[PDB]
Amino acid sequence: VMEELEQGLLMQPWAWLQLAENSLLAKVFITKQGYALLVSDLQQVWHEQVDTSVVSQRAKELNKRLTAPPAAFLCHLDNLLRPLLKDAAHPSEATFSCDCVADALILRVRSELSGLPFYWNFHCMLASPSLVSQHLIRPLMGMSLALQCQVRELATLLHMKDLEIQDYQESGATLIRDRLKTEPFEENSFLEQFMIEKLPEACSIGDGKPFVMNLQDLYMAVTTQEVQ
Amino acid sequence: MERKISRIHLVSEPSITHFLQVSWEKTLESGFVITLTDGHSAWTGTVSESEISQEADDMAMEKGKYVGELRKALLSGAGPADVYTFNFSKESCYFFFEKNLKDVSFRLGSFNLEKVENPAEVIRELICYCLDTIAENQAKNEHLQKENERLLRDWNDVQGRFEKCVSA
Repeated sequence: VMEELEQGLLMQPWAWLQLAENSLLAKVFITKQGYALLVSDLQQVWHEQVDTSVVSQRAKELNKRLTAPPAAFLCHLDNLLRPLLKDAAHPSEATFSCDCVADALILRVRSELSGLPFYWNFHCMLASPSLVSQHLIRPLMGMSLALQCQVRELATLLHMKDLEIQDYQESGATLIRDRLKTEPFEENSFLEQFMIEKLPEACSIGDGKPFVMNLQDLYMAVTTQEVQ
Repeated sequence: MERKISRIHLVSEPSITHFLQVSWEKTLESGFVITLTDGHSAWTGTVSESEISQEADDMAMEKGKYVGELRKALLSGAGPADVYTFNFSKESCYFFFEKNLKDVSFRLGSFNLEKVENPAEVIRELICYCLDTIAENQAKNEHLQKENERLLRDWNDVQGRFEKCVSA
């Protein structure tokens, strides 16, 4: 139950949420036994874990007449939220809003199911240091190490290709097109030049959209490896 | 003045069909009167503009959308992908209808109907209205059929005339 929800949340990718001229990175895992949510704004991280009793009570409090079993409510919430998180710019009526409490965050989602209102609220409290660490820091370090290894392998391949080109040149047979000549690859010069020019744009985290759009597969793989 | 009759199956007794008639002056927005009868006893109630507005505000939806949903439910306007459950507690004389949807029940409306002491009068009035409506519809259909026959004869005549004219 709780362990299953935690594992599901850990094994999910971050999704971009746009709401009231604000951006968030959200990880949501729903199941018949309850849901787990982790929302970050690059400054603070809030975590919520709700079970059947809590979800039913909150649904009754918000929806004064939505008389449905907690499992059905959770299934409907999942069916309404997952399409948005999986792919942005979806044709849905899931409007979102944030209220920043002194310590908590109220994430209000209002949507329409079969042309009828559907309200829900996440009362996300600040995530514990262990959860935030395990979810962001360690996987990010693993991703950085994996990307460094990929860069090293690519550099080795480039060196092999340079050796092949040099061997071809030593034979005295020149190219037919002179515009395809590429200068020999050097790790130090390339790294220095990249850091000089392209680093400011490359490292522009922004509101988190590039992080979700670029390397979510690597994040998922790193997290899965860490779990095992 | 407009009226609309419909047949429903109360979940309390899923063995007989109850006839509910909704009568409104000019439009459903201004209000309506609901009369539900099982053939022996009748229960009548009224809903005004204020009640509809309060219900729409409570459920947090546009007045037009709520009125459209109410028309779709009560006036037998339900489409293919929709289902509604109507239940009437006679002991409390409390009627209410909800929209069943994928193991999720949403309360759509609720009224308090007071039993009338003369169900015979209302039953006879409903039967008379139905008889008048069917008679008027039959007369209109007969007139339209006669007009169609006349137009078909005229069309055949003119078509033959054009054939002869073009031939000559």
